[PDB]
Amino acid sequence: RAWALRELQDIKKEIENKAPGSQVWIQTLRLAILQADPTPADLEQLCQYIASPVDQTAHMTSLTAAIAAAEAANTLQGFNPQNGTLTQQSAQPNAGDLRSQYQNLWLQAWKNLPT
Repeated sequence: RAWALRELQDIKKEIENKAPGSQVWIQTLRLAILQADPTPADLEQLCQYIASPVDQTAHMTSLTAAIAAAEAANTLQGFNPQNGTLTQQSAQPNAGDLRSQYQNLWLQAWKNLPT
């Protein structure tokens, strides 16, 4: 696991007075992502602390479309779909370059929330 319970609680406390998709909210997550190198599963656990189910749903719909858009546009570096999805491949330790791309898309998808 990328974060201990205390670190999840700390990220949560720092962004509780911030709107999802706002500058400070995104920047706090960007910093936490850079420091801990989370997998899609660590990020899914983090979402339970920071986002309401309505926001998780909107975020995951936005992220799914972004992965599909990046794949159709050929913008992913080192992505072979024959070895599985970006989500599945980002879960493996040695796959840091794919994981780093997932993390960026996961982060940008918070800006693109229907409001």
